[PDB]
Amino acid sequence: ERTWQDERIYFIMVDRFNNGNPKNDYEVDVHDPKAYHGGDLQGIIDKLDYIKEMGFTAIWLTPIFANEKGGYHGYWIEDFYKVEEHFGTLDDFKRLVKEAHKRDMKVILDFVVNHTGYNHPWLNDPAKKDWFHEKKDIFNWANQQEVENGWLFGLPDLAQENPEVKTYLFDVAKWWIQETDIDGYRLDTVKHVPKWFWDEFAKEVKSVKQDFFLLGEVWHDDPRYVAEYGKHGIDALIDFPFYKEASTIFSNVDQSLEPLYNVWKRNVAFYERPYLLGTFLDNHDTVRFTRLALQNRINPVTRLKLGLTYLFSAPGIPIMYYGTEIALDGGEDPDNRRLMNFRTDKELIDYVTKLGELRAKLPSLRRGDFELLYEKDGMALFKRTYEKETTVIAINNTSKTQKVTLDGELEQGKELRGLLAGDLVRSKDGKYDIILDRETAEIYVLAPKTGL
Ligand SMILES: [Ca+2]
Ligand SMILES: [Ca+2]
Ligand SMILES: [Ca+2]
Ligand SMILES: [Ca+2]
Repeated sequence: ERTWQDERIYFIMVDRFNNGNPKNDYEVDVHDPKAYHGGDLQGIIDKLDYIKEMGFTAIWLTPIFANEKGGYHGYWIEDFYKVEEHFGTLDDFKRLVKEAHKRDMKVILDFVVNHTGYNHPWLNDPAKKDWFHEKKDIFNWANQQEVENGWLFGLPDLAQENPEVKTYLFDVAKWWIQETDIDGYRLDTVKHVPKWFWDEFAKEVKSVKQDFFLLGEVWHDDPRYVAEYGKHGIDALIDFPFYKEASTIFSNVDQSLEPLYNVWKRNVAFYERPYLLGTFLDNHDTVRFTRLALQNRINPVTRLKLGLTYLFSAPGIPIMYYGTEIALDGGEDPDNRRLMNFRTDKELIDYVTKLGELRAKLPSLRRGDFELLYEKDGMALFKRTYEKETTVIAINNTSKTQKVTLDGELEQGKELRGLLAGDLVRSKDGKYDIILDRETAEIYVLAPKTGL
């Protein structure tokens, strides 16, 4: 039976994904990178089969709550109880969950507790002036109390210390769960809100749906700092240490994959739940991974194949940003948030589809241990075992044909059947001679010998 370790997440910025209703396009302007561009909830419903067909088992939507002007991303909330008018109606959103659930797919909403939009009405309500912390910037980022109390980017910082604010937040969190049947929240700006609040928050949402899933965003590349949050009722965290390594390493050839395995060992070290760490190559707050490839003047398609191979075969919960499967280019926000294009070449859509199939099929990729057998200068071999399954992930991130002989690391007299590109490596005298041509990848299941 299904666990969050088994999940593959397709991540969507609602506005930037699929304009499925042309009639809710209010002052949409696709030529202003800070306006609404037209994507909506109808948009997403129409693309459920496309998403599911790729092997994705869950969708994370950027926030859907009514936002003030310029809130095309959803993070400057104006009304916690209202669906953003450009996206749809509440009904449209209930139908979306229904449509995902029909497809066996889970729905995660982005959910914000830290702050309101800049022009939220409460800012004017005299009864609510103690709803907000004193307006101050964050200066010492090493002062965690300052980080929790400051107004990030000048965003009205909610005061969770006030029981009225806390209650309001729990009541909205519980409400969307009881009203729409979502499966989880991706928690924005986790690090700007105090830990004691997450414990209570955690208690409050799971009191309403027992398996309610929480994926927290703690923006930091120190797993020691990120891992603490996991101790406060948050089931999974976004793995920025993974991202920082994966992004850099897979965007150019002849770079060692070894740092990624140390991110693993450190995840085992520091987190209670090392498999429930959301892994990615990019997201809506980062430069597009394709732009890192373009910067290094190297073909982004071949970069993406290697990266996504590792993403889909390593521990954690893969989170592919909409667009990755078309080599969508994009610099810094907002330029990383381009309209999805559905009429491009399908090479990476089919490659991703194979990957998600293999991660579905091969419970060693969702649940197995994770061993580094070999790493030189980008040529890497990993091994993963689960019950009677043993899998071997080979990624040649080097500019040369590589041959690596395994000799005791696998049980002798079998063969490795390459399930990603059709390779075959037969034990010959205990040894497996793994040969990969430059910048290719393979995923092998270890299996009984065959022949003519
Ligand atoms: Ca629309
Ligand atoms: Ca609005
Ligand atoms: Ca705060
Ligand atoms: Ca080495």
